[PDB]
Amino acid sequence: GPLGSEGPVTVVVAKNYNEIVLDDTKDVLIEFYAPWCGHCKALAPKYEELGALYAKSEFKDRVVIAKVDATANDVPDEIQGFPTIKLYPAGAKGQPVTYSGSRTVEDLIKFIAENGKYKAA
Repeated sequence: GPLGSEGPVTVVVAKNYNEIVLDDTKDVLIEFYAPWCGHCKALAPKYEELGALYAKSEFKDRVVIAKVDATANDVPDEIQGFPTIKLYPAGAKGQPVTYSGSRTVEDLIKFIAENGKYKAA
């Protein structure tokens, strides 16, 4: 497949964050991380998994799971720790659902499903 590389979840740089994540055409779940982050290492098996599910199945035209490296790229966003997760719904990108990470796929489903406007579940 042309797009079958490791990264179902759209790794968005700070360059694209305002276009991709801050897009209201779809609900975008963003994860601010660092590659050296042990917390991110616990966020990755959910992110690329759920992200796969979303960006591979019926949601790949809908909610996009995305993530930006908050320490490689200088984000104009707000960090409420070192990493942060923020759901920018397609309708309430002005009041994202700020999170630090539940470390689970379950919560992610529930996340864009309750927090998302599309209710992606």
